[PDB]
Amino acid sequence: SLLNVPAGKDLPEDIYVVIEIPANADPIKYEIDKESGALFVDRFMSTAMFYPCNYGYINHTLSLDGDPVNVLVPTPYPLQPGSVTRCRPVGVLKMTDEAGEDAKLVAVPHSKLSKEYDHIKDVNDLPELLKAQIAHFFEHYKDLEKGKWVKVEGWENAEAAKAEIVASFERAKNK
Amino acid sequence: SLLNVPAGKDLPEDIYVVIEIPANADPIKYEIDKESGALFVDRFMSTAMFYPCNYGYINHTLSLDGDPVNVLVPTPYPLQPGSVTRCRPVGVLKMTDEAGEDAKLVAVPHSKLSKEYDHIKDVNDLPELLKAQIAHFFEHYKDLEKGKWVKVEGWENAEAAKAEIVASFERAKNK
Amino acid sequence: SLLNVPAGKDLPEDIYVVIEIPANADPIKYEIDKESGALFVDRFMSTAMFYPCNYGYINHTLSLDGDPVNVLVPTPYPLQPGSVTRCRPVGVLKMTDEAGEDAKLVAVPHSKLSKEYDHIKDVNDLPELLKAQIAHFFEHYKDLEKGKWVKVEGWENAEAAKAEIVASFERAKNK
Amino acid sequence: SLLNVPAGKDLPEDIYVVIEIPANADPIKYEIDKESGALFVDRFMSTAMFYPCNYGYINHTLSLDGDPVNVLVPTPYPLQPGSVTRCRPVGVLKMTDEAGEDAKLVAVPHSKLSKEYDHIKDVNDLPELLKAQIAHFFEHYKDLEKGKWVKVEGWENAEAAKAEIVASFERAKNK
Amino acid sequence: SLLNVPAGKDLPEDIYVVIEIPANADPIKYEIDKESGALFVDRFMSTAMFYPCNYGYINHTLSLDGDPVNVLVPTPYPLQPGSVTRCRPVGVLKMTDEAGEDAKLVAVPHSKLSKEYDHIKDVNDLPELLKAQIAHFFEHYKDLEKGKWVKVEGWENAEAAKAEIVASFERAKNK
Amino acid sequence: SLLNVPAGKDLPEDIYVVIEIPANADPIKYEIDKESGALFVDRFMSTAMFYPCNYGYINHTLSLDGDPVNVLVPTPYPLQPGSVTRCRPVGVLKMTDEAGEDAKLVAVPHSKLSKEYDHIKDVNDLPELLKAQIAHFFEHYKDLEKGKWVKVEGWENAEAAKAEIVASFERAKNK
Repeated sequence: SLLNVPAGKDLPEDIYVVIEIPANADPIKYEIDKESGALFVDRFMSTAMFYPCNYGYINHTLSLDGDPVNVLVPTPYPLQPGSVTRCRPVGVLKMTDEAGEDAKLVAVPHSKLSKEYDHIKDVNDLPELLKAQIAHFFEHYKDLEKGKWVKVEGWENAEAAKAEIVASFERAKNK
Repeated sequence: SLLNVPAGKDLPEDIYVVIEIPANADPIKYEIDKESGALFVDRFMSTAMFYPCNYGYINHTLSLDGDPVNVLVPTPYPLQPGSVTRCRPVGVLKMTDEAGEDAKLVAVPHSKLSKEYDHIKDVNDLPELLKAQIAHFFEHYKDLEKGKWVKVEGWENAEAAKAEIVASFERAKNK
Repeated sequence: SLLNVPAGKDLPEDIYVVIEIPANADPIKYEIDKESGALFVDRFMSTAMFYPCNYGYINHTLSLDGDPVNVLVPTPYPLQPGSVTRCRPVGVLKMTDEAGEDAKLVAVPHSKLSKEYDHIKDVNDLPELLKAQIAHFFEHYKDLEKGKWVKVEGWENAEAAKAEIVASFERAKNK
Repeated sequence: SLLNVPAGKDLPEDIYVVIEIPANADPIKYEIDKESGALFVDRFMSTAMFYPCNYGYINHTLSLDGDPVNVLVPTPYPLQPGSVTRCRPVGVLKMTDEAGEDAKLVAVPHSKLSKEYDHIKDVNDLPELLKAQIAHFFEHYKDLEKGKWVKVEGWENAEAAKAEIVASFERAKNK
Repeated sequence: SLLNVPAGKDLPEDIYVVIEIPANADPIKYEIDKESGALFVDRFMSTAMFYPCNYGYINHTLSLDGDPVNVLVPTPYPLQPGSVTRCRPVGVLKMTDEAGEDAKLVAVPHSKLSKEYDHIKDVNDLPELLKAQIAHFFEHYKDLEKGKWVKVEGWENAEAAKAEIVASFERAKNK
Repeated sequence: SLLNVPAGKDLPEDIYVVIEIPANADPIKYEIDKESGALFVDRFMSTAMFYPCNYGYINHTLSLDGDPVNVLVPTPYPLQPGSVTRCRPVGVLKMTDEAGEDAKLVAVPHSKLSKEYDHIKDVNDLPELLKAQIAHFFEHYKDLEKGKWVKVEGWENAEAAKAEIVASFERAKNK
């Protein structure tokens, strides 16, 4: 029951990300349906691009855009869809699309799971190649879709990311 | 909760297919257990064949054969097991086995998901190679199983497929 | 709902194993969270090893170590995570770690699913190469993890395995 | 070896394409070394894109960019690197990169290999999606490479492609 | 290159098999070009079947079908195309196709490579499943190919296989 | 062919590595046959381990173990067997096996191929995890092979690696 997974052990620095799409996956956009807790296909992108890292959501959050908060999680190996990963937020990729807000958080595995990300404390600590690859992916994977687009704005720090988690958690908690 | 996924947005022309087996999967027959909503292994086929396309079921349907209605869904890339795909029915592959009825519906992704199947309105619009590959797969994947077989009868149109969806939906709705 | 899957059709000789990790998977240790029925990432191992066979648990069991009873299931092809496989227990791999008991049961697909394991009645019937590969995997996959280790003790017969299933089933049934 | 392979059975209508990169390969750009007849790694691209179809060359040809003529070949399943495919040229994607000419022809498997492309006689017969995908891939796969770029001029017909095969074949012979 | 490889260390008991197609490969039939020593795509099969084991040839041999002797080789993991495996012939699958003779020998890896097949001394020692799978694959992989067919006469012993290796080896030498 | 490839552009700082085994490959140990220039299967390991990175050799070299110098090369994506990668040697893993010398150098892709390793100038610059993973893999992949063993003496610097490239290059020339 994905629907009974906690938002985190100690929000907002210690969170749980439920994986929707694994790293290196084909360009099929999936989305969690909170009514059923089932993953629905959104769209089969026409571009020849693959997901640069894992993509999931924080359960029990309500982003202003209506969906839970989405998170990009880089890992040693691709994660199983539906698995829950303990992470630590490090930044946010600010973007917009024809529909409005589309920011995505970036988080790294918690030290209990792996020791290789212990030194990534903020968005500026992530490899420059990884950040460029992620931003490029989002800017272009919808290129061949008519009436759809994505404008990538920039990166924001961990503090920005944490503000968003606590705000979205409360936005569903008290509502 | 696969069990809370609707049968469709607008039956029978607009349905939801819950994927059980992805396209190109190894010859392991899986089946949904409606008691638990969990996928159980049915049999490991001994033939060297792979699934020609995705295989799923329409939730909230009761085929006369006892199970939900099964659907074959061809896609640009293989779908994740347990994901829900919005489709449009285009035909049916009539078959029987030692146990009785074994017809399988064929449906294509809804236009909202992809624009490449918009021109496939009926079973006769599907590529002739695809239809031959699907029929051949079902006729032969159980070849090396003792006391089991499949006799493929032929293809029926979208109207036949739609009659089956509404009949099976009601057969579980009012029962 | 993995949580509603029966422990077995006829315990302890006829059981159901819910798959957590498929055969040949990368070294990411997953674990079932019985609160949510969701799979959580435990650890990303640093070794260059892969799972020699499928790894799952028997639902409705309570091993003394706190978790459900874990089972290793060898199959013709890798199983889908979350799928339920009907098996017959044939032995147990006795092991310990820094945390205590860590025995893992070994079971083969039930004859209804496949006929290739019908002649494996006990732990001594399994291929000698398979047993060595499994024991070696467990002895070494945690090698590069600080403060963690596994000491593989030896193999025990089907009778030992069956005693453990009935004991663990009752340990959760009457508690 | 791969240097004893003809440019074709009957240039320019009947050609042989030696595969260098399989369809769906990761973004590692390879280049044939004319002297060794060995495949050299040229560059690891930083974008998250995969090769939209098989990429190869016509042996015994020398295009303006100094390498043999390169050909993109669509197939049902990805081809093995180094295998030779009998094809029919159907068009060319005109482009220039930071170094000069960079045209890629497009050829389909010969009818003896598969009837599936028998109808593709010219550039306008190819699927619009595939053409969009190929152009988009070449337009952007080098986006994150400093100093590297690709200007896409557009598609040209079978006749333009056949003229390049003839000119390039003679350019390698009359040398 | 691959043309400087011996037919074997000690024909016909000790042979070398150059791999053309890996175990589990898609249904693309390849054929070695004797003059180039290059692998040519021969046909894309339309059936949904995969190669049951590694498929190769004995260099410096010429069977009746005009190609070198072909050998099927079972292994723990699929082999790389072009690699040379030291084997022991254990049998032959007698067949004829639309063109004439079409026998395939079966060889197991030599004891220096793996002890796992040391007990397989003859055709009757091979697993019944594997033999069933191989025959079924050759009986049906060309089912959807117009004008193409395969008549399977049956299995023959190691002696029959060794006689073909000797005759084919001499047929290429005394030419 | 692969025998017409230079040992390097400027030994020992600028070398070419011909790939034999891709990163993440199954435990099948291959060995280059100097006379054929063909890859021979040497042994199927029984341990459940995968190659931690690409494994190759420097053409026109002859190390003490009788084979050309072997090199481990880390890359963003696994390389194709037989492709040639321009590298920079950065260290050597000193080891001995049951037969004698068994050192493996470590080289990183040249800056023309990727900027990603430009900072790796010496052995101590490589990630500690990767080095741990490589040593652990060589220490244990032959554990289940009777009579086979590997003693790992430790890492050595770029200078030690360059001295071996020079000595091995001359040992093959002055022969």
